[PDB]
Formats: sequence, structure tokens, C-alpha cells
Amino acid sequence: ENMTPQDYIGHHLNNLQLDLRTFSLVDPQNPPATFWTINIDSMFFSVVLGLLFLVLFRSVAKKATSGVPGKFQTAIELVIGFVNGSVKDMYHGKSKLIAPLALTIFVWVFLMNLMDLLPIDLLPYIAEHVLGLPALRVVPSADVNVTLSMALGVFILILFYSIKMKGIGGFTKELTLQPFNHWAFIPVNLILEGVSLLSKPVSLGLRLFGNMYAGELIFILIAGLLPWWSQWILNVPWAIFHILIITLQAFIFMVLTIVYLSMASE
Amino acid sequence: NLNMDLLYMAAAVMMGLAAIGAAIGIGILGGKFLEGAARQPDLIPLLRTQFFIVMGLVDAIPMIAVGLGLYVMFAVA
Amino acid sequence: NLNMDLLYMAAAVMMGLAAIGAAIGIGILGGKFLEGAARQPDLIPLLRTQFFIVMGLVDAIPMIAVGLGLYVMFAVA
Amino acid sequence: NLNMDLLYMAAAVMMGLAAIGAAIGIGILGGKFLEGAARQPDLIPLLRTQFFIVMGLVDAIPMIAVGLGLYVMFAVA
Amino acid sequence: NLNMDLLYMAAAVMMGLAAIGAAIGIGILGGKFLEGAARQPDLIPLLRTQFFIVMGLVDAIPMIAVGLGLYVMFAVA
Amino acid sequence: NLNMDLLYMAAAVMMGLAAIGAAIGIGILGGKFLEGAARQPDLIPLLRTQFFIVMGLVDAIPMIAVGLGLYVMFAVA
Amino acid sequence: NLNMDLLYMAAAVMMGLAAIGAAIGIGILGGKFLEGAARQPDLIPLLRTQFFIVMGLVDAIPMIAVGLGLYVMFAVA
Amino acid sequence: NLNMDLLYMAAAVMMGLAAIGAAIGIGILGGKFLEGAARQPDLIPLLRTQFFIVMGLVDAIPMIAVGLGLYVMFAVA
Amino acid sequence: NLNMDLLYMAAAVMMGLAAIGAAIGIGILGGKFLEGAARQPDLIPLLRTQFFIVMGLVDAIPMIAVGLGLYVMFAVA
Amino acid sequence: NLNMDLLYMAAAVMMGLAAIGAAIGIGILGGKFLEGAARQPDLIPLLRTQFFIVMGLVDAIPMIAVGLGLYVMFAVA
Amino acid sequence: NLNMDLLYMAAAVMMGLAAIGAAIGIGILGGKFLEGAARQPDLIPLLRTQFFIVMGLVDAIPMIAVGLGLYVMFAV
Amino acid sequence: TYHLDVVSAEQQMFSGLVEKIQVTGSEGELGIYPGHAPLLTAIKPGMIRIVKQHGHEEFIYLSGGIL
Amino acid sequence: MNLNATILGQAIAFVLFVLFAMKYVWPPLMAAIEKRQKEIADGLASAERAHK
Amino acid sequence: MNLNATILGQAIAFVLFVLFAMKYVWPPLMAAIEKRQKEIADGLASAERAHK
Repeated sequence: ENMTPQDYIGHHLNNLQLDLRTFSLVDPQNPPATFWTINIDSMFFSVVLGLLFLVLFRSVAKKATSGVPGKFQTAIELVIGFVNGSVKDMYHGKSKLIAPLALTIFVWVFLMNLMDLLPIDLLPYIAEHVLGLPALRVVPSADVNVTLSMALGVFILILFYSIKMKGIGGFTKELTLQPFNHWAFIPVNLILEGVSLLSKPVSLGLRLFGNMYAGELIFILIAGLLPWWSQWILNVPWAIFHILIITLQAFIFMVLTIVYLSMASE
Repeated sequence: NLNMDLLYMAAAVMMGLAAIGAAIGIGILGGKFLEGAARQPDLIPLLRTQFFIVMGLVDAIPMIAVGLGLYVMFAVA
Repeated sequence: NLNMDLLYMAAAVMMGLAAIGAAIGIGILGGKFLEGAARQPDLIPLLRTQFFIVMGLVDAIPMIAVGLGLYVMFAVA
Repeated sequence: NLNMDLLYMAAAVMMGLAAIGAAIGIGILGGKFLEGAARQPDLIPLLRTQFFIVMGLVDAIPMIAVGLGLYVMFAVA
Repeated sequence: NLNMDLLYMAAAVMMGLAAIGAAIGIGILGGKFLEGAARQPDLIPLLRTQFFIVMGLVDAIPMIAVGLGLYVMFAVA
Repeated sequence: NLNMDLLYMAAAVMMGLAAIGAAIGIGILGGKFLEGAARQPDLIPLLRTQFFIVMGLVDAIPMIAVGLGLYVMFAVA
Repeated sequence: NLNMDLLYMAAAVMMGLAAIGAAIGIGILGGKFLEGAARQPDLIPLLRTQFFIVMGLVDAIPMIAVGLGLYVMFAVA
Repeated sequence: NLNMDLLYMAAAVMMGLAAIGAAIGIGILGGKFLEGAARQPDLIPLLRTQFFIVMGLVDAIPMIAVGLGLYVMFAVA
Repeated sequence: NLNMDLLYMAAAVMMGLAAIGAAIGIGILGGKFLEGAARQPDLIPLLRTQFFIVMGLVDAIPMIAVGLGLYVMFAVA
Repeated sequence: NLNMDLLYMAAAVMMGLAAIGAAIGIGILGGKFLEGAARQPDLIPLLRTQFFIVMGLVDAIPMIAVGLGLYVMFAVA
Repeated sequence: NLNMDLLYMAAAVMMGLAAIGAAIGIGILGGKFLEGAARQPDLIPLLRTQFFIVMGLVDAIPMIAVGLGLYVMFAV
Repeated sequence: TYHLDVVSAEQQMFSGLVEKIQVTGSEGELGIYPGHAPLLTAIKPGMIRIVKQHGHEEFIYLSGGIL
Repeated sequence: MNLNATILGQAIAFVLFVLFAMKYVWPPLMAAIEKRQKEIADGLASAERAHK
Repeated sequence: MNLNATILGQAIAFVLFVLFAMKYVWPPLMAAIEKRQKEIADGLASAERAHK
């Protein structure tokens, strides 16, 4: 294999895209010019994760005893409460809709992050050495594409609840007379409150994206740059460390979602 | 020549400053959290809930710049 | 070209700075909130309400600097 | 050419430093405000009145610099 | 001639440093002012008098810097 | 070409800033932790465990910038 | 000619640092002064006295700097 | 030539910022350790233990930095 | 020739940093001095005595540097 | 010659920054050692022996940088 | 030539940073000294003894820097 | 030297002139010399060290109190 | 790497899963828990009714 | 680089990382879940004896 790690490390950042116009596979050496080139790997893995989540929960929801729970039902109702209390202590409107959304967020993002624990080459190695495919990366949240999607969804949900609960008139009043309380400065408030508005999804996405992108990149670098035999003493620590990140980056997404919506309505 | 290295320096600036701000703000907040914990060793979970509540807003803006730094380092360079 | 490549340092600085100023300013404010919470743990969600209120004023300059920090890189460059 | 680029850098620096200044100043001020409130919640609104009163003086010199940063880019260009 | 842009940059950084200094100084002062309020609220007028007295001393040099920077940006430049 | 040394310099910048941030934030947090230990010498296990829970967060962005520094040093150059 | 540019830059940085120093220096002192006042009315005139006594020292080197800045920008230049 | 000169500037910024960070962080932690020691002249060795624990964390990034500085100044040199 | 430019610049820097040092050092010291006084004015003159006996030292390197700076700005021109 | 003049600047920063490090990093540390001393004069000997212990760690890395600062400044010239 | 003023800049750098370090480090320390004194106004001598015992330390690296600054500034 | 009173609600346990005392105060062991600035604090149970003028040491056991 | 069309597809999969959880997972399990909470808490009703 | 040897280096770490997960991350999960089954069993048994 004619690979300097000095560029194998680069190939690993490449995306197996489509073009809607061509409906074929965008080769790594030349990228096509269009908005219309799906990251096939992300949509394929993302949903392969989220459907696993939904299935593993529905299979229990179809049976859940009001008696002594199974050792496996136990964990699921455990985390059901772990989410439920976090909803209850912070959101104080009526809307049923918050809690399921937050549960999906927490578990799905947890899995997406969890993607990267596995050795970096293992699935690409399968996708090339056996299954004859050109290229493959297997962490959805190592892409802005998934994260800005989710974040903009939460932005639309802000636009949903902020009107639904305080009407367009109050919505605009906040957006025109906070923070200064004086009509004498409204146009400044109009700028401030709007870019504040968009900070929430922007930061929401980019937080997760950056943390997971870097957690991946360190794995890539460790794989390539080192003599393979010295790599354990520096791949063990980062793996250990990434547990906390994969967990908290999802938990914090959930928490801030709840807080932003609850601040919207209230 | 100018096409390349100046962007790497720009990303270095971006992400160095991001590191300073994130580490220091998070440190201050966590210090107050642990102090309060040592004063009320019962309330660990309530306190650390509120800790995670606000702590996201600390990283909110620095990770803007870290993301845009990865843009410039790989969306351009 | 230089007349375009040099702007990535402009945006790099402009928001790289506003990040740490914001993150630390937020961190401090979040700090005092926690110490209050630890000393009036029954009063938290009152303090948490004022926290968010004042916390908005912190971001005023940092965000518009992120605005201009964004406009430069994509519009000017 | 770059004659009209150093000006973009001069705008960036001025607005970034203004960001740091206003962010930290208001962070400190709001921290002391929150703790004062926590110790005397009966006084929250009076405290908030004095808080805005003082914040006014904080933001003035940072604000003048942001306006000049605007002017440099859009007025003098 | 290369003349004007260097003066623009110089004034930019000058009044940016002015912004930082004045903002943070007044932030510190206002924070101690506020906690002094929450300790003895009925003294608020006297504390306000003394706070304004001292604030007049702090903004002195910063506003001199403002003068020079705005001058060089509008009386030289 | 001289393109190399600017990259090495950018990586120096980035690692220096990252180390500043990491050391200072962790120092603040650890100092508060040691105070708590002095008070509650019997709780040092619970506190020592709680401490890491956030110590992992303070050194997030430092651990981003360290990796990018190494990438620019060895991979790019 | 090119001498003008750097003369203005030198005076600029000089006085920016002067502003930082003097503003922070008096801010800290004034904060402690107002804390004292809130503790202890009926001392206030003596506090103001000794405050001004030390105040006069903080401005010393800053006043040197703000003198020499004008010397550069208008005596020399 | 300068491929063989600016690398010393790179090593310089690396090790200088690493020094500042390590010194400040360990100073803060040691300050709180000495204060705890004064308050608890019996726990001196136990606090010393926890201190040597977290001190190792505070210096982790700085030592990466100085190792890289050595590499640069003697490998690429 | 060009020698004048860097020498005026060096003077500006070498006296600006000394200004910041002396300003903030004396401010920090004076904060404690005023606080000690306000706690018990009976001791004001004893504290003032020991205060000057300290303040002499904070001013050492600042004024040394101001000496070298004035020398430069005038003697070396 | 074009070569060695530049290296004095690199030395200036390593040996300059190291000063700010070992200076403040120790100033903070000693300050607590005094506080501890004022409370418990009868332990003033015991605390000192702890002060010298940790004080070695704080100025370890600065001693690295001044060490190299000589190797660059004088040896490699 | 281009050497001289550059080396005076290099000296000014070290002098400014030494001044920053010395002023801030000694302020941060003398403040605690004065508060200790105001705590126990009868042990001022013992505390002043220790205050110098450590002031001598904080000024080590800063004085090294000022020395090398003078050296460069005049020995070359 | 200064004047020290150790009194209980029931009875008085010490008086006279002293050079120093060392007292395990709530927020950390403490030691008082003459002139000490005004202070107030609880204290924990356990001994207290008195050295009477002319340096004659003696101990006392306290079950608590306020200094 | 860069802005794609993939964002819209992820938004569609996202809302699909949010509904598929909302209806057929969440109430189904919270009903279970709180029904168990009813039958557990109401056991006290004996010591509060027959006892009386 | 021997790419196969680097996939060796992956395996050492990843078998090493699993050996940390089994001894430090899994037992906190199987202990807390057992604590949960404990609480539910107890809160049912006692309440229904109160039903008796």
C-alpha cells in the first residue's frame, strides 16, 4: 500500500457523497460542484442508529409491566426517569411535546457520538478490502450536516412555541423592547435579539460537531503518525477520555434544548 | 504561497483564543460549584444539575470560533 | 491572493477575541449564581430567572462582533 | 489594494477588544448583583434598577468603539 | 502614499485598549458598589455620590485616550 | 519553500495558548477542591470524584487545539 | 514620510497601555473604598482622604505616559 | 536562510507561554494548599497528597508544550 | 534614517508596560491598605507607614525601566 | 549580519515571559503563606518548609526557559 | 544598520515584561502582608522579616531579566 | 500582654494576664497575640493553650464556646 | 467538510423518529411507571382508612 | 507504514480499552440497575403487605 500516513490521514476526512443530478458516487480526488450531493454514509449510519434506538424502546413499550421490571426493562425505565425529572424540574408549561423530543435527542445523540469508540480503520477496511467500495467514515456527528439539521429543527420549534404561548405581539415586543426597555433604541434591540436568537442553534450544532470532529481526528492522527506498536499508550487514554465527552455532549444538547424551549414559552 | 500558510496561522489564532476562554470560564464556574458542594455536601445533584444548566452557555460562543477554525483549516485548507 | 487571504486573519482575531471575553464574563456571572444557589437552595429558580435576564446583556457586544466576524469571512471574503 | 485591507484589520481589533471589555465588565457587575439579590431577595427590583443604572456607564466607551468599527468598514470603507 | 492606513490602525488599537480599561474598571467598581448597597441599602444615595466621585477619576485617562484616537481618526485622518 | 516555518510557528502559537488555558483553569478548580478537602477531610473521596466530572470539561478545547497543533506540525509539515 | 506612521503608532500603544493601567489601578482601589464605606459610614471623610493619598501614586507612571504620548504626537509630531 | 532562524521564535513562544501557564496554575493551587495547611496543621501530609495528585494534572499540557519546544529547537532546529 | 522609528516605538512599549505594572501593583496594595484602615481607623498611620515601606519596592523595576526608556527616547534619539 | 540579530528577540520573549511566570506564580503563593503566618505565628517555621517545597515546582518550568534562554542568547548567539 | 534599533526593541521587551512581573507579583504579596499586619498589628516585625524572605525570591528572575536587558542595551 | 477571661454560664475558669493563646477556632486553628484586631468566632471542643506572663504554660479543656 | 443537501434528509429522518417515539414509546412507558406509582402509593390508603 | 501493523496497534488498544470498560464502567451500571430492581421489589412488597 503506497500510503504515507501524511495523506492517508487526509483520505479519512473524505465523504462518500452523491449527486442528485448524476445519482452516482463522488470520487475523493475530484469533488463535484453542487448543493445536491448527499453524504450517503451519514444518512445510512444515522438512521441505522436511530432505528435501533426506537426499536429497542418500542419492544419494551409493547410489554412494560407495572410489576417488577426485567433487568433490561430496568435500565430503560431508569433512563426514562433520568430524562423525565430533567424535563419536570425545568419546563413548567403544559405541552406534552417536550419530553419525547428530549428523549430522542439524548439517546440518539449518545449513540451518534458512541459511533467513534471503535477502531478507526475497521469499517473502512471492510468497505474497501472486501465490499469493494471506495471510501467510508462511520461517525454522523463528525459532520456539520447532521448537527445543523437538528439545531435548525430546534430553531423552528422555538418559532413554534414562542408564538404559540405569547403570540406574535409579545414575541415582537421582546424582540423590540428587550433588553433596554426603551422604545428609544428599538432598532438596536432588533439586531441584538435576532443574532442572539440564531446563536442558539449555531452553537448547539457546532458544539457537538467540533467536539466529535476533534475526538475523531485525534484517533486518526494516533493511528497514522506513530509506530503502530507505541500507539496503545496514547490510544488508551483518549478512548478513556472520550466516554465523558460522548456522554456530556449529548446530555448538554438535551438540557439546553429543554432550557431554550422552556425559556421561549415562559 | 499566500494561498495556504496564512490561513493556518488564522486558524491557530482562532483556536488558541478559544482554548483560553473555554478553559478559564469553565474553571471559574467549576470552582464555585465545588466550593458550594463542600459547603452543602447533600446537594451535590441539585448543584451539578444547575452547573450543567449554565455551563453550556459558557462554551456557546467559543465553539463558534472553534468550528469556524475547523472550517478554515479544512473547508479551505 | 493577499488582498483576500489576509482577511481570514481579520475574522480570526475579531471573533477569537469576542469568544474569550464572552466565555469568561459568562463564567464569572455563572459563578456567583452558583454560590447564591448553594446558600439559598430553596430560592434557586428565582435566581436562575434573574441569571438568564442579566445573562442576555453580557452577549450584546460579543454577538455583534460574531456577526461582523461572520460577515467579513463570507461576504468580504 | 491592501490599503483597503489594513482598515479591515483595524476594525476587527477595535471591535474585538470592545467585546472583551464589555463582556468582562458586565460579567463582574452582574455577579455582584446576583449575590446581593440572593442575600436580600426583598430588594430584587431596587437592586436591578441600580444594576441598569451602573451598566449604562459600563457600556459607553465599549459602545463608542463598536460604532467606529462600523464606520471604518461602511463609512470610510 | 501609504500614509493614512497606519494611522487608522494606531487609533483603532488605542481606543480598543481604552475600551477594555474603562469597561473593566467600572465593572469592578460597580460590583463593589452593588454589594455595599445590598448591605446598607438606605445609604444608596451616599454610595452613589462617592461612586460617581471615584468613577470620575477612573474615566479620566480613558477619555483622554478617546480624545486622541478620535482626533487622529477625524482631525488627522 | 518558507511555507513550512509559518506552519511550525502557528502550531507553537496554538499550543502555547492551549497550555495557558489548561493550566490556569485546572489550577483554579483544583485550588477550590483543596479548600473543600481542608474543610471536609472525610469527604475527599466524593469531592475527588466530583472534581474529575468537570476537570474533563475544562480540558476539552485544550485537547482540541493540541491535536490541531500536532496535525499542523507533523501532518501538514 | 514613513516616520509619521510609526510615531503615531508608538504614541498610540503607549497611551492605550496607560489607559489600561490607570483604569484598572483606580478601579480596584475604589472597589475596596466603597466596600469600606458600606461597612463604615462616619469614617467616609477619612476614607476619602487616605484613598486620595494613595490614588495620587497610582496615576504617577500613567501620568508620565500620558505626558510623553502628547510629547510624541504633538511636540515631535 | 530564515528556515533556520524563525524556528527559535516558535520555540520561544512555545516555552514562554508554557512557563507562564505552569507557574500561574501551580501557584494558585499551592496557595490554596498552604492556606489549608495553616488551618489544619495535622492534615498537612494528606493535603500534600491531594496536591501532588492534581498538580500532576495542572502540568500535563505545559509538559507537552515544552517537549514539543525541545523537539522543534533540536530536531528541525 | 529609519533608526528613529523603532526607538520611539521601543520607548512607548518599555514605558507602557512599566506603567501597567506600577498602576496595578499599587492598586492591589492600596486595596488591602484601605480595607485594613476601614476595619479599624485607629491604626491608619501605622498601616500607612508600612504601606510606603512596601510601595517603595513595587516601584523599583517600573522606575528603572522608565529611566532606561527616557534615556532611549532622548539620548539615543 | 542577517542571522543572529533576530535571535535576541526570541531570547527576549523566553527570558521575558519566564519572568512574568515565576514572578506572579510565586507572588500569589507567598501571599497565602503570609496569611497563614498572620493567623498562626507559632507555625511560621513549619509553613515555610512547605513553602519552599512547592515553590520549587512553581518555578521549575521558568527555570527551564531561562536555562534555554541562555543557551540561545549566549551560546548559539 | 538594522541591527541596533532591533536589539533595543529586544531589550525593551524584556524590560517591560520584567516590570510587569515584578510589579504585579510584589503587589499581590504586599497586599496580603498589609492585611496580615492589620490583623496582628504587634507582630509587624516578624511578618516583615518573612515578607522580605520571599520578596527576595519573586525578584530573582525579574532581576536576571533586567540585568540581561542592560547587558544587551549597552554591551551591544 | 493582655487580659483573658474563660467563663462558663455556671462558673469562671480563668482570668489574669497572658502572653498568647492557641485556640481551635471553627474555621481553622488560630492563635492570638496582644493587640490582635477585633475578632469573633465559634470554637471546637478540645484543649486550649495558655501561657501566662512569665511564660508559665497551662492547658484547659473546653467543650465548645465562642471566642 | 462543507454545507450539503444532507441537512434536509437528516431533518426528515429526525422528525420521523420524533413522532415514532412521541406516540408509541413515551406515554406507553410513563403510563406504566405512574400506574405502578398509583398501586404503590395507594397501599398507604389502608393505614389511612381502615386504621381510622 | 505497514497498514496491517497499524490495524494491529488498533487492536491492542481496543482490547486494552475493553479491559478497562469491563472493570471500571460496566459494574457501576449492573450495580445501579440492581439497586433499582431492589427498590421496586421493596416498594411493592411492603405496600401490598400494608394491603393485607
